[PDB]
Amino acid sequence: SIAQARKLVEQLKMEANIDRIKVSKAAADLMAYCEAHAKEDPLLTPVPASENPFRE
Amino acid sequence: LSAEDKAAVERSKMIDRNLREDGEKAAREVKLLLLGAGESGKSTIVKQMKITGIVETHFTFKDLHFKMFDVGAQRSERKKWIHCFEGVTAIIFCVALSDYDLVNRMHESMKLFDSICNNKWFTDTSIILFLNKKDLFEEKIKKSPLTICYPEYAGSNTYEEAAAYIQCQFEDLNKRKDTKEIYTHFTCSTDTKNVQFVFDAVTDVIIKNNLKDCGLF
Amino acid sequence: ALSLANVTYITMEIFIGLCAIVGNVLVICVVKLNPSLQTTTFYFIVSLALADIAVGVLVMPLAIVVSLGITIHFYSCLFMTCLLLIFTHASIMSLLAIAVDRYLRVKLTVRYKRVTTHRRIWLALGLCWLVSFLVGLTPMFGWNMKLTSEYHRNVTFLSCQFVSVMRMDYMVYFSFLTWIFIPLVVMCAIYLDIFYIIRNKLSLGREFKTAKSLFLVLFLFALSWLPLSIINCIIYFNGEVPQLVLYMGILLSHANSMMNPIVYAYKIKKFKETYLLILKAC
Amino acid sequence: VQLVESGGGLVQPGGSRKLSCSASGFAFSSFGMHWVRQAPEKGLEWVAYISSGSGTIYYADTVKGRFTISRDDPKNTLFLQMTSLRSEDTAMYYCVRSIYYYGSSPFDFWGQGTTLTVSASADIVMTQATSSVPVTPGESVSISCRSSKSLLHSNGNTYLYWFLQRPGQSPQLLIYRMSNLASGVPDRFSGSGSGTAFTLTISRLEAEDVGVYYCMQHLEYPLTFGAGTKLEL
Amino acid sequence: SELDQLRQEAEQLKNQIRDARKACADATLSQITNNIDPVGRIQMRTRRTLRGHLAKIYAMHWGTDSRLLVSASQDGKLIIWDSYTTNKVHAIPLRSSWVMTCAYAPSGNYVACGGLDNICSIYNLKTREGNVRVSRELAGHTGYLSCCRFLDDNQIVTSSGDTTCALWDIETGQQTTTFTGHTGDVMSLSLAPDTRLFVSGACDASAKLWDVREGMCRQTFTGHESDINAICFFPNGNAFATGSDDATCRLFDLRADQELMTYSHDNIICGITSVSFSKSGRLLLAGYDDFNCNVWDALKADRAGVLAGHDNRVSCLGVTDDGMAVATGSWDSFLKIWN
Ligand SMILES: CNC(=O)[C@H]1O[C@@H](n2cnc3c(NCc4cccc(I)c4)nc(Cl)nc32)[C@H](O)[C@@H]1O
Repeated sequence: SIAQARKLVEQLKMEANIDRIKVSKAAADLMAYCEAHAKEDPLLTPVPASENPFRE
Repeated sequence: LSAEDKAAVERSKMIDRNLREDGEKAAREVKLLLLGAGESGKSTIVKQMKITGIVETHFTFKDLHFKMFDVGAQRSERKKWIHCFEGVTAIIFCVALSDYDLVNRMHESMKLFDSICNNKWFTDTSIILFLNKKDLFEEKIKKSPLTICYPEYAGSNTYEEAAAYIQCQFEDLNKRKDTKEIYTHFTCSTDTKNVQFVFDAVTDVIIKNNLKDCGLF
Repeated sequence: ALSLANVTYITMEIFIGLCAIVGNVLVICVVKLNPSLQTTTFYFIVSLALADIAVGVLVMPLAIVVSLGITIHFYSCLFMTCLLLIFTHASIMSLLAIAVDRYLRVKLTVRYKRVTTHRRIWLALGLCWLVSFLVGLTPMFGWNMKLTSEYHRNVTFLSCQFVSVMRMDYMVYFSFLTWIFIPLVVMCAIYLDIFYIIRNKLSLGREFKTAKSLFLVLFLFALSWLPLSIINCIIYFNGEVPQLVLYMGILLSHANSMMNPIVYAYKIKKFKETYLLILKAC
Repeated sequence: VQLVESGGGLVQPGGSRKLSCSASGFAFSSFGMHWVRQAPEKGLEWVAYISSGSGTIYYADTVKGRFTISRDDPKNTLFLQMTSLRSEDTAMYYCVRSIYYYGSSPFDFWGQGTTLTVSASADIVMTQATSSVPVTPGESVSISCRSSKSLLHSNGNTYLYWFLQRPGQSPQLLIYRMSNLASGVPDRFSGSGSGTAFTLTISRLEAEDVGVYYCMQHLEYPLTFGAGTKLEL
Repeated sequence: SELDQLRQEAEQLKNQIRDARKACADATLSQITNNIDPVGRIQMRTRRTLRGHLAKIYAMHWGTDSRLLVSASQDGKLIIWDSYTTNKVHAIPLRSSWVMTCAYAPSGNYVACGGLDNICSIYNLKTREGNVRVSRELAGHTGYLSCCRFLDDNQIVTSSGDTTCALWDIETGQQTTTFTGHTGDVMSLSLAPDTRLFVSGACDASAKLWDVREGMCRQTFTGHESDINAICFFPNGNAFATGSDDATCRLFDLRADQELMTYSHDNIICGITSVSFSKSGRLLLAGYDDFNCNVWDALKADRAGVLAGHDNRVSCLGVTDDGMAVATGSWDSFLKIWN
């Protein structure tokens, strides 16, 4: 009875009262992280053949 | 050039030779997938020939080493792991004929057979249909009509006729006739006849696979 | 009329050569770009494709030059004709290789994968190619026109004409009998035995399909070699053949290199699927 | 892991003898084996090496052709056949294992060795700056050595090795490639270098540090050990 | 009391959750990201190709050193590949060939593997004998193992075919914390960079955020429409992407608790087998059921590139910790490095 129903209501309640942040601030933080670490991504910015360890 | 990596090259070469040897050894053996509705029909077959989630069974017959895999203990969605057996030589589908009187199970067995034989992954792999419990089926025939689950059935209540009717109904589920072949066999507690039929089916499947690779079949 | 029949023969030669080149390049590219086609049978298919490539690349230009006529060293025209024979005999041996492989995979129910190892396949291919190079180079070491009479060994420069450098006695008695007819009869017996075994195995319809596939394979082989090999037999026994009839036989013999792909590789199901995929993509 | 050499004793000049060593406690077929001898007074010296697959057998210029190295993987035993050995070959022979892969620690285990006595250029020289240095407990000691050429390979790895032979025991690997310590060795040891000049520091020196510190380079197969740095307590 | 009250209670709770989500969602990610310069075309070439495996490669993982990687194939061999020299460091003969998941420890001392055999296997690499051997054999799961990741030398998480997840103590071989909130087969796991949180995707088209210490599910997502096959955390641990069989990829943020943007295309009709983020998080690489792997702009959701170098289904995808290169495995038994 409650082994699969009461637990579901309890989980929904716990997930309901969880604090939430505006999606705008989340996107802002995501883009800020993407921009700050731009040069730190050899897959995004071109890496020279000398630095590239997988070069010929 | 390198000083120490030159020995790592030899190590990698030895590892690659070992990998090739193991792959050749594995290719020498034949893989078989054990499926079917009900554990009794599969357990009897697993017992009639032999030297957790998944069980691997080995047995050698006439110089051929057979690898039979039982996946009945998974109890998980097949479409997420059925593709693992895309390369098996043949599929062993064990079904008991007596299911026609026990609670409807024949319909579930037919549904499973249709889902398996028409699966995209097993398009080329043949299936060996094991119709287990022929004696109990013969016994049940004289007691209750066969039309209990086959309303379209119309014939005499004899063992041979009902067996042939069930065999025809089962084989008709294949929608890839021009690609698949179903090896049907009736069996019970029996001598090596079962492993003999398995060997005969595997040999023909291997011959046909070689002919298809060569463009003949 | 003779000039027109000659230039038409040259045009048909170059056409068949370019067709064989395109076909075998397609075959080898499809076999290589897709590692799934690295099976034992595809090794024999690649050997046949390489033989056909060598044919279309060397025999056709060399044949055109030999038909033209040049006043070059006699031993140059026998080595050219020797290569002409080398490539055709190599193609024939590669076909016999596929035939014997088809026979083995039938007679050997399951031991084929075990006994047909990669090293063994490569050894068989090397032996076939070596025997082809040997039979083809036979005129080099004392089996050329020099044996006919005291006069021929006194002329170092003479026209280039197949009948002028090659011994018809050899060209028939050795080449045909030992490496076309004998391979042909053994291949026909092999295919008949394969058909009988298939009949005995499956009947436990498709009969027509198997007979049709194995028939075209054998039929096309005779169409290419039997006409020329009789032409060169009747010419040997004081016969007469028009210049178009002999050129027709040569063209039939050379068309084998361009007909082999569609006959052998295109009939393999996996090769067919990958070829369709490639030609639709490329 | 254990190596027990055998086949020692007295031998007449110009004779022959086959040194053997049984291996146990590890995958003998996976490890490469080296032979290192130590004269009664001289330092260590590389003799022969055989790969894990019995191939690429190399011998030093001083023993090339005279000695023979063979391994029997099915039997799990190593054999060193010496033919017409010279008087200068008198030395205690140590068996050493090696395994070569990214991050591996070759020369990590040395056998006990057996005493063998005969009855009466183009190699990287390891010029050791000192033969003996006095030390005391609690202080620090700096062992340095120089090589003929920069051991810094193109891949950035410095093929430098530092061994320590305690009095009455076989040498043990302390640091390999100048940047990694062997298993079971205290972390207080610190070895570094710039490719040509190397420095080995031992912080918090203990009584167990007394011994002879031998340096070795693995840039070229003709390995040549150093003179050895003997520390006094 | 009776089911009629519990069902309506759960329904009104879900309605309240949806209303709160809609009220907090003030704008879409597309309008705010429009001001970001697009990454443009990103061409990548196969620098290395590995051809040691002889069967379909199912799972692989990169080492912390960004040079070594473990590859799991159903041929029964775990191969440690030296990406720089392509040398095989170790070959581990598996007791069960039907494996579909493997993990490389952060320290490099151990490696895990599992699959249809519910019993896992922890292999110690740095053994004094030089031969790889099973250090621990976890056998508490009942369903096929689908994903596992190491939290430490003594802690490892593991998903299974059943609707449960577990955290195992390798020292004793016991489940420290068992998660059972999921309702479908958990196919993929992904540990957060902080090692505190990890998200799990299952066949129920939902994603649940579980804590490794607390064990209680914090947030639950249901934006997908089919089984979730792959999941990967954003490099900052604040968001994650989810790959599903319906060709849809949705990026979910922890703070927002809703899919910010969806990556999909008409021509792209097949599912997604693997997903991985770049070090900067701007590039979203996803391996599809077809023979191609596409690079998606994590913010603009545009096809920056396509790694169509394989001929079979791409099974695994993993970017190096340093972001220097990405390894893409395929069922054709080959493993290639791209950068
Ligand atoms: C097994 N390999 C072969 O059979 C190869 O032999 C070639 N071949 C055989 N016979 C001839 C021939 N007959 C002589 C002739 C008779 C009248 C007039 C002229 I001019 C020449 N003429 C030429 Cl141009 N080629 C021949 C042919 O290419 C084949 O590939």
